[PDB]
Amino acid sequence: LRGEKIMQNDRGDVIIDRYLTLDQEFDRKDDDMLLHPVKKIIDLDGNIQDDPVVRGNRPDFTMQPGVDINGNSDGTVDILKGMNRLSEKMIMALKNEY
Amino acid sequence: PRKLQDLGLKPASVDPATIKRQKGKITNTHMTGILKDYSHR
Amino acid sequence: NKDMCPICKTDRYLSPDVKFLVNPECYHRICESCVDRIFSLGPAQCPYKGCDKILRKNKFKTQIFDDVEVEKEVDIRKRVFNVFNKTIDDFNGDLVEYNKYLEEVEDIIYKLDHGIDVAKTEEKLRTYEEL
Amino acid sequence: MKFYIDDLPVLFPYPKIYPEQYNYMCDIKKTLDVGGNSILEMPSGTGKTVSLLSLTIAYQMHYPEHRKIIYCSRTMSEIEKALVELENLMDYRTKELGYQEDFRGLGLTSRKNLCLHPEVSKERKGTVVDEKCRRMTNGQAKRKLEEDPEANVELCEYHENLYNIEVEDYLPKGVFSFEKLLKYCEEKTLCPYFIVRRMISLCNIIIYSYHYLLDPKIAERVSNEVSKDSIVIFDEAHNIDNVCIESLSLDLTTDALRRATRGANALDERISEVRKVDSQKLQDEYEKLVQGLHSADILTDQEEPFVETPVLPQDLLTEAIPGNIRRAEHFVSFLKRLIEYLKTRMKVLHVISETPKSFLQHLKQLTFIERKPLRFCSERLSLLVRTLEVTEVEDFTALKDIATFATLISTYEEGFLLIIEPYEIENAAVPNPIMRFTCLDASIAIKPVFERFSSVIITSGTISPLDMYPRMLNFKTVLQKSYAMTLAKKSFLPMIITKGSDQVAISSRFEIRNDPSIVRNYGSMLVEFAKITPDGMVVFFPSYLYMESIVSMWQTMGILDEVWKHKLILVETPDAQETSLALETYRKACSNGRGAILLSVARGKVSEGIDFDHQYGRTVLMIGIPFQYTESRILKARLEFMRENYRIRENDFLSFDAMRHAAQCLGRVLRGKDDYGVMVLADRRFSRKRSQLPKWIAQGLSDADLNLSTDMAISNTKQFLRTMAQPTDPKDQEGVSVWSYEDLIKHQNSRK
Ligand code: SF4
Ligand SMILES: [Zn+2]
Ligand SMILES: [Zn+2]
Repeated sequence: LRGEKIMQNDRGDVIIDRYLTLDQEFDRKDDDMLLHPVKKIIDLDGNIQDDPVVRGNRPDFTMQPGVDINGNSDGTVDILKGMNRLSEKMIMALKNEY
Repeated sequence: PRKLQDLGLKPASVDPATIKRQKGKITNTHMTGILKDYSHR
Repeated sequence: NKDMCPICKTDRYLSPDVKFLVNPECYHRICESCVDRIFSLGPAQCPYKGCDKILRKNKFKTQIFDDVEVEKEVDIRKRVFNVFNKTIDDFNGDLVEYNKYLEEVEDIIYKLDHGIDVAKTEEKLRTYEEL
Repeated sequence: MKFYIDDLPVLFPYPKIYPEQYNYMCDIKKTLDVGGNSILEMPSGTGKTVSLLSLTIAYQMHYPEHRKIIYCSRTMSEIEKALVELENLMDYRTKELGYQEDFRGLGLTSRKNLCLHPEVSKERKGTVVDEKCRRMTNGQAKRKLEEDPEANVELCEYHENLYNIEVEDYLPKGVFSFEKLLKYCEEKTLCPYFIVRRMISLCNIIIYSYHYLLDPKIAERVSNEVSKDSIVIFDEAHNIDNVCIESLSLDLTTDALRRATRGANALDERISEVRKVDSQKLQDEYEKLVQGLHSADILTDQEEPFVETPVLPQDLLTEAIPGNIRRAEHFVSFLKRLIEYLKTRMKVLHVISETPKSFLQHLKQLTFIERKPLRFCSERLSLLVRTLEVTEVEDFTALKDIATFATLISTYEEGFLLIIEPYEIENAAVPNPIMRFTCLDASIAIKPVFERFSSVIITSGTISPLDMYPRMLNFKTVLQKSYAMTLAKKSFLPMIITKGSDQVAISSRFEIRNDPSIVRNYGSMLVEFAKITPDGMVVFFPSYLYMESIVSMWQTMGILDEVWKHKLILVETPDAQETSLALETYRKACSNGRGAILLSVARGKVSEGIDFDHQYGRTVLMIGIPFQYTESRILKARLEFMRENYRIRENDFLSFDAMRHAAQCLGRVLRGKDDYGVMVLADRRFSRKRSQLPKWIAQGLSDADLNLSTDMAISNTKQFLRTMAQPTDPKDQEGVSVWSYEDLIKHQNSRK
């Protein structure tokens, strides 16, 4: 929750870890709580879908999320999304019923 | 392990032979048991 | 039929020096070790279950493409193109005749690959060799 | 206002006008009247789009020729801004001339941006959207429904409702932005995509992206409808070479070929199935192929080829099908053994770079595939798929890649290279071979444009140096110049930071990204600027991987915790929609005074059209020079090609590429002359690139700011922000930076 990369070596606590998978479900429920159509002025999705048949050269590894030797994600994008979600939730909470 | 390594089979062991088993006259002495050795920082 | 000789069951893990070869006659994979012992003395029937087509050790080669069917087509294509071979200039720039000639050659290759009419087609290949 | 050029009356939609805008308009008219191309570089703090539309629209409406206009932007988001400006300009004209003149202006984009079908617009990729729309609009469904009403094939009410009305009555006269276009079409159940595509021949001005002018796949259909005498505007064309190169490039992976064999086998099975029950279709196609017809004469205007033409239309052979691939089974065998050759070429153990000729020669040797049939691969496959009734084409999708590769490598031989690498990612346990077909010359894709159209205007805010674009892209210009903004009081403070407060050098070199001193020095600069920046602060990084690593390092150091107290942290992510949500949040936090900081990539999605003006941008933090990854086979090949052909030194191009992106991000902070912000270039290597910055940015960069420290930059920023918060004296800008009608007339009198 602090936006820190989890270390496998760290023992943690047995009781609280049971809620880790539940949080993975709350984040999904929160991603939809924030998702909504975006104005075309700053819609970055339409720029990549402007020409759906673009086939060029795949970008270098410096222009892609980091991966490990085995090929799976290193996990730094998750904390980037976590802070992104924290800011989005704070701003959305401002526009409450009051 | 050497014989297995000649046939192309990866040997899961090693030859044990490769296991590398790893002043004088002082001035002031009335401070007999006070001076702690802070040699490095 | 994954990485081991179907005859001797010599897996690649225990014999990393294993190397396979194919014979155009039946395109059956076989490791080099079996080739020497079965064919060194002379011609013998293929050591496969259901295959009785004799072959010689001197004919074995290395498979180029990972697909056996394409290997058969390419080798037949090489055999036909060694006989049926012309160019656009051979018909004085007549593209219609050249395209028809190309279609006929493809039909010949298709028939030889799938055995539609082996006897008539094979004779035609032999006949055109004289001309 | 409504002022006059030599004989052209032009109606500006504002009562005031900048001196730069008038000079910009005068130069554009001079280029239009004299004919030819020009490269104009106007600052970002001056209205460029409004000036272009004002003059060009007036030019088309006054002269007898009534030349049309083609407006090319780089992203879809820019088309909206251009259309909004066009609507504002035309509304002013309708109110000053007393009537709405006959005028039509439409934007153009893909189906994904304009699909109103409740079940087809819910897709996450545009290729699927096109497939489903084609299934309901190709005409197969309509013909089957005509013969037998009981058929369950569905249609699109939007597409069908258009047939009732005529093409001239799809939309009312005026300018339609996408926001307005979708609203109008929803109330009448019409397809905006098909309305736009069927009205390009009637538009006075058509606005689309560069991919619809340079990419042969989507360009040929659109290009055939526009006029030949139209005015062509290249807006924000400082990175047009990248678009030109990706149009004739392709990449093949082991997964692609493994998925291609399955499709070829499925295609052979489908042919066998069709052979047994319905064989007249095959003979009918074969008969027309023998005659000499191609896709154009066989396919109806309603249907589209399965494989988009991957080469420029001028390089397609006009002769009949060679005959080898004339029959279905022969073509399938031809296709299968081509795939096998590609697979056996993926087993190399070292990087191999070869010309298309060498690849063709080896192909002709191992197998017996000649060049000419390989050129018809894409054309033939579209016919075979069309005649096979392939209602679901999920299996055959992979074959579009093989066909595209086949038609490219057999067409071009100069300016193209084929790189095969055993490691797409060098940091991998198991090699993953890749095969890249790269375009080295950037002028091959833009050659048709500069010959088809007489007058072309290449304009951008940061297009410098201007000599290199004629060099890189083989075209010549009647005039190329850059304007310097006549700002009464300095409004932007460009600074270069070379070291930290400890005087240790700072750089974004990738090899020292994980350095405790450089990481902490950059983090301290980020925090200190976050303390004095009032509303918004954008930070651009050389690459996404560099940003990911350094941000993670900051988290451990605790630098982020200090930033969180003053501003919200929004980060650019690979997902486009999530980044769009981040932009929405970042703008919201800037407006309500909460303060926000946006971390993005200099060469990413944010930098290619999103503008951070007024409160959305008050400080720009360029963390390092955005260099490419030098150890890239594609870039090294391109650098070698440019050196031998255009005599461009490798270091010169690399610096030019990096600066054109750094300047690109700098210019997205000023909209008018009442806008201000601080531009800091944080890299020791920036200190010698002042002469490489745009003229209007270089003029504002002082000799004392060429190599500053973090503390000295903070002190200057605090003084500058305090100075820009004071009420400006109107007399200081009454007639030197902003012009009324009377001032403009004076400028026309003294000059003459
Ligand atoms: S016709 Fe238009 S609305 Fe209907 S599916 Fe196609 S793109 Fe979507
Ligand atoms: Zn064997
Ligand atoms: Zn056999």
